[PDB]
Amino acid sequence: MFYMEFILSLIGSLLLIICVLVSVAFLTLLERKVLGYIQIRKGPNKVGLMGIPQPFCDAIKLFTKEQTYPLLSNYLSYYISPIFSLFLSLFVWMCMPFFVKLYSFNLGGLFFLCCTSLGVYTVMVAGWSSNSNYALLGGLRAVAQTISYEVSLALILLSFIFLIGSYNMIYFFFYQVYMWFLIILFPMALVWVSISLAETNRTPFDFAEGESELVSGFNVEYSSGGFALIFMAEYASILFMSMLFCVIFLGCDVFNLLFYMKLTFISFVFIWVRGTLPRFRYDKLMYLAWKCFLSFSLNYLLFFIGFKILLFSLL
Amino acid sequence: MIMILYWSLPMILFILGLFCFVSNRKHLLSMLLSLEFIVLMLFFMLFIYLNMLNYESYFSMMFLTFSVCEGALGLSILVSMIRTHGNDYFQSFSIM
Amino acid sequence: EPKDIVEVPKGYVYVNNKELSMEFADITDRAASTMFFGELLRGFAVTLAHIFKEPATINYPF
Amino acid sequence: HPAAHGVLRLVLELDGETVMRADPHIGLLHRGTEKLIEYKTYTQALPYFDRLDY
Amino acid sequence: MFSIIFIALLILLITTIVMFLASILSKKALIDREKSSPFECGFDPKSSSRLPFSLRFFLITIIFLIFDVEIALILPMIIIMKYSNIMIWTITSIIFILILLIGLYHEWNQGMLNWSN
Amino acid sequence: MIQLMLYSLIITTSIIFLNMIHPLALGLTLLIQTIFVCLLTGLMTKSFWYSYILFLIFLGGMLVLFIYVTSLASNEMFNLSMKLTLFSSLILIFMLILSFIMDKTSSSLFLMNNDMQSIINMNSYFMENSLSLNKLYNFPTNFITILLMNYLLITLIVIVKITKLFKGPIRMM
Amino acid sequence: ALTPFFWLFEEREKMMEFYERVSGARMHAAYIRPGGVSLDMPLGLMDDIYEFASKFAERLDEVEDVLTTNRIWVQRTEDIGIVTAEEALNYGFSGVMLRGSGIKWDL
Amino acid sequence: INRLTKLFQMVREAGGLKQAYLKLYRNDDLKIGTLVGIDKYGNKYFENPYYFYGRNRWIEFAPHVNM
Amino acid sequence: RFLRYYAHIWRRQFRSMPLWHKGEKTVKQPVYVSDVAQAIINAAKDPDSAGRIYQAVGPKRYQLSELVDWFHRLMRKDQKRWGYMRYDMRWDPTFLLKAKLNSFICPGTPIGGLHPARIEREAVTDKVLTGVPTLEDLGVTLTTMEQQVPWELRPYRAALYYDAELGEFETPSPPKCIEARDELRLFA
Amino acid sequence: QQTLPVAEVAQNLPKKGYSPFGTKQSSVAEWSLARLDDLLNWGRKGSIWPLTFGLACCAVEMMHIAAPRYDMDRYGVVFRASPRQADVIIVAGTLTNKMAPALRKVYDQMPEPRWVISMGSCANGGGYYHYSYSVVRGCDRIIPVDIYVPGCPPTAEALMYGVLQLQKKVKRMKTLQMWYRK
Ligand SMILES: COC1=C(OC)C(=O)C(C/C=C(\C)CC/C=C(\C)CC/C=C(\C)CC/C=C(\C)CC/C=C(\C)CC/C=C(/C)CC/C=C(\C)CC/C=C(\C)CCC=C(C)C)=C(C)C1=O
Ligand code: SF4
Repeated sequence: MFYMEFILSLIGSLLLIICVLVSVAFLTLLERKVLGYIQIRKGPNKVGLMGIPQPFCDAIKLFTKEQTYPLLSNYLSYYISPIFSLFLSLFVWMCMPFFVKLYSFNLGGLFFLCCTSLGVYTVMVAGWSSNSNYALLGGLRAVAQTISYEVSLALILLSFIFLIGSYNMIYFFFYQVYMWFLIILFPMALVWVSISLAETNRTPFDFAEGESELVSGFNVEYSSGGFALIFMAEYASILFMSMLFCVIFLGCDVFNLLFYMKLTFISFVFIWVRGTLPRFRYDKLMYLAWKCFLSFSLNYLLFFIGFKILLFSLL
Repeated sequence: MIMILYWSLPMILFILGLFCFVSNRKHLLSMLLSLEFIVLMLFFMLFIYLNMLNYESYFSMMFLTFSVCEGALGLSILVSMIRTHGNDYFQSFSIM
Repeated sequence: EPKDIVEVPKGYVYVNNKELSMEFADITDRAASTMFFGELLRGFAVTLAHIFKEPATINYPF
Repeated sequence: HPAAHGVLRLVLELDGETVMRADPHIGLLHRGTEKLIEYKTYTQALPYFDRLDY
Repeated sequence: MFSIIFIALLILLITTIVMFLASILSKKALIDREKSSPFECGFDPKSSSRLPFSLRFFLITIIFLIFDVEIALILPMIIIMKYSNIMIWTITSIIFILILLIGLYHEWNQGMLNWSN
Repeated sequence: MIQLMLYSLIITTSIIFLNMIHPLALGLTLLIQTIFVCLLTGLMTKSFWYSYILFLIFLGGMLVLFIYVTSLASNEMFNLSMKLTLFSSLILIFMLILSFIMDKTSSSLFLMNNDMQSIINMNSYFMENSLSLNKLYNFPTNFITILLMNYLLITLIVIVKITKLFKGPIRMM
Repeated sequence: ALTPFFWLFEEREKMMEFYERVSGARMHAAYIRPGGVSLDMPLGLMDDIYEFASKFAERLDEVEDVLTTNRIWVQRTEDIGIVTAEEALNYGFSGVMLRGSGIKWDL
Repeated sequence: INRLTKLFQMVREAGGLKQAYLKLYRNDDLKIGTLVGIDKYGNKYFENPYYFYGRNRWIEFAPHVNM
Repeated sequence: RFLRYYAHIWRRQFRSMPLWHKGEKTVKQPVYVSDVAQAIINAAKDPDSAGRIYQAVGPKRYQLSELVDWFHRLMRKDQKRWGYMRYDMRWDPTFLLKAKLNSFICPGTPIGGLHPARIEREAVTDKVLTGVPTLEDLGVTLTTMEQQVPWELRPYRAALYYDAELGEFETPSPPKCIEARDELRLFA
Repeated sequence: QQTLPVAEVAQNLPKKGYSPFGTKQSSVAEWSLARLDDLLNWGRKGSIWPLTFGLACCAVEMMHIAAPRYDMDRYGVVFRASPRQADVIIVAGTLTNKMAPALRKVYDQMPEPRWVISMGSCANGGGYYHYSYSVVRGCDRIIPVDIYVPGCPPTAEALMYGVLQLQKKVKRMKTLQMWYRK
């Protein structure tokens, strides 16, 4: 009865947690193979059998390796920031729509907006806590990212929301039963991927890491334990944001198998782009968000305010 | 009393907000930090009263809009502070 | 084709010499790519194409 | 730093991210090549030039 | 909510256990005065990271606070479209988005969106 | 029940907040409290719509002041206060003890949750936030929203004029 | 950008077989000498030099497609590091730095 | 489209899935080639022009080594 | 395991320092390790030094209370701000439990060098015999603690993230050695 | 030099087995540690992360090991920038005096267990500039070295062979099995 109900909710979260945690390990392998094939390389192929156990073969090393205690760092902050980076990455999954109920989440769309914003503090605190010049530049390079994508992100979500009528993610299924919103929203799909990259701090928007501009960005002063969680928390973001693209533009048939064939493909796209584009320039992004994306997104609210109004009169 | 069982806690929190807004901290930002602390508590009470009404919580948005502007304006004045004094310390201002 | 800003002598090649046309037929063509990620599109076709090649790796030491 | 090619030491004067002054500290790869050449026959000195502009 | 809080705590405990395993599973060696020194490309650092870091997007930084608080007023739109008067809802919404665009284009034309130079 | 424990934590975090000196210590204290107040407000309401909004609004303000803290008050100090840790921990457990032995039907707030409403209330069967946010965009209160718009846009003109971007960056000279 | 590094260093690997095949070292051939080169080319090298050259145009086109017209690539390079012609001469500049700014000079 | 027919063949000279797996586990690849010769120490040398130049000639190490 | 055994987190109790008798009945003659190593080698180069006993002690004698105060001044861990304070180890039994627990739990090596065997080393006062040769007989020139310790504890300093201006931390006062006569009175 | 076994003699030798400790442990506790010691070594062996030092003209041949022809990444070797996450350092080039304090520090910042590879003659023994007035005569003067890869520059395969030697050296560590005896 009701007492039993919440037990199942625990199982689902734990089941979803271990499954996501496992997948991000295998995603990292997939990233190396695919990125190893776009480049004419072969990719990890020796370890174990045909390279499949590679990511596990790395999780051993990052945990048998010593913690680093930076001399000039506020140790408690430096030590805790990895936890909340991983926690916020996993926690945002509880809003992922299931028809076999996991959590109701009316206003689920907002819950996305709150959680994704939090992911910046963990980078921000980690960089400042490390107390290294590069780490601080990485942190403040990450914050400036939020100032850019944050506002445009909400508006673009609002456009999708107008189509469905509510902030509950479940309704995306019903409206994408005949077709896919990709057709109606092609430029937004293309724009949305672009902002999605900023969310997860990937090439061409890789500024928090800032590899080859900063030595390793805000991660420059992390090691075995802390660095691992920072890494996993990174790829959990990709996996979710890839899924959130599949529920919005690609049917949202969560109970069908193909939905998971789609989910991996969008994950491939994220790796695919990393092997194509050079990194933007730190300012060109912020100009891009405010000069083009923000103006672009507002323009279609009118287009969808008119379209919904026009459609309302007929129906 | 009703006011003690339901409205005491937010008020006690509010006055603690003010006592932050007046205590002696070197940096002007310490005032801004405590500024939106108080606003957070004002929202809490205002949200108690608005919910005594069945459907009037929409006014929360009205309050939040003025909350950010005073913070946003409060932050602008700090910027103008820097580019005349060079620093925001309270003890750097002429005591008058 | 647009013209060259600087006339070219013999035995020399210029890299950025052609000017930009201002005919609507061309501005729209530039605009369309600038507006639908057209330049990046062919960049993505090329990289994906390399998935379908034999990688040049050697199975050292065998 | 990876972009420095393991030799360069730019002592930048950063006003935020913008650079106001750059001091290219050089000599991290000074191997007194031109003094060794003074001790070597012409043929023995030919390999030294493979190393310059490697 | 109360379900979510419980799982929020349960996850936080789980992730916390992960480093508490890492901190013990980690190889332990004597810490050196140089091992814990900061990383700044192998040369000692001139400047603490806690010096004042100049800012150039300060103006955008403030504008970001504003533009969000208008996101609080567009989000409710959808929820109240079936229930509101269409003229009032239509008129007000438009003159909400035109006001935003006009504000943006005004500053863009004034060059405030550009960074300090 | 957790409402009382939320009362204890918001009190506890407020006591320490009075004693913070380092700006980031203030910020961390404030950020933690913004979570609780956001959580607490949704308990006594028909929906958490406003907690989402409030949380989102303040997080915008949280980032910006770090950017200025990291530029103005970058070099400052912390001091663990054994008086403070004991005092908060002492009262915190003390307060938590009461919440277990409290007549927590009496401590619950009389504000009507969505379930607290009757079954006959026909207006409670619509969308979660339809009616409440409704007259924000209907005659005559809509003009208030319009008034904000100018107020916000006119604000946007105030910051650029106070700021005077062209006369340089900001440094803690 | 990463792929151009690998798409080109694959051709670079083929090219340093010709160094290895005439001199015996993939790098630092020590082949050119004051009296002329130190050995004749191996029999049949020139056929393989042709074979590499015949295919090298395609390799450079693919990198060009991904880089030259890329919108991001232009922004990361355009108007960054301008060298006016009169500045360059005074500086002892040479090579592409000299011809980058329009001077028609090639030793 | 028809690599399976090659794949089944690789198994047959391998000696069934059991010996095929150990081959894959050891050499990290399954390749068809003609035994050119056998050295004094048991290493078997294969060749197949089908593959491109670098991978054209390969060696099987003696079984007793095993890693 | 001497300048770290007193700077470690385990040795403290949240800011404190349980010392036997507050360390005021313990007198020590610590010697810099390099001087000891020099003694070993010098004894190796010489055959005259064979078959004899040598005592390797520093140049000065300090009360254990006096030393630990000086470290925490060097480490910027002064009582005024940091909150350092000295128990008497006999008063608190919690500390002895920590060692007993610490020894048992750790399989490889005690953490913070803390274990009951190490405690007894601290309590016992150095007893340099008269008439046994010292390293000065071997030609070693002993380094004083004031020369070396202030550089040993630089990486253990508290609030090391500060970037202090010059003069914002005042140079600590040196420790006061214990005169030979004073040791008679100190021990009654 | 110990020559390899003849085929007929080798035709009798038993299969080597994976672990270099064999399965001949007397007790359960020893045997479990031995197997558990393999698990560590299998981990560290698999993913060896160089630091991207790249000092001098060995550095170029340290790029071609990552090039598609040889593909260091096939072996789990992944280049990294920060010395904190880096596990191995490949000192490839001429370590001059001006650099020497910088290498020492960068090596120190690397967390244990850290292995060093010396590439080319320059980093091995000073190489072609052995007698120069501003060259450290081999990096082993400054940091411990675990593998020496000769060459000038070492061929790409030569370095690959060096890396595999480091995997085998890692594979046979006795970090746990020696704790038991300790
Ligand atoms: C040379 O030029 C070049 C450069 O210039 C320098 C480059 O920078 C680069 C840069 C390359 C990149 C940026 C590539 C992307 C790679 C990175 C950013 C980092 C490298 C690391 C990886 C790819 C590995 C990915 C994985 C991780 C880092 C760890 C993540 C955490 C994981 C996998 C753990 C998951 C958790 C789980 C519970 C999974 C299931 C269980 C386990 C792991 C348990 C394991 C074992 C046990 C518990 C033992 C139990 C035993 C018993 C009971 C007996 C290249 C390619 C280059 O060519
Ligand atoms: S060893 Fe040879 S190839 Fe390597 S850096 Fe020195 S001169 Fe160059």
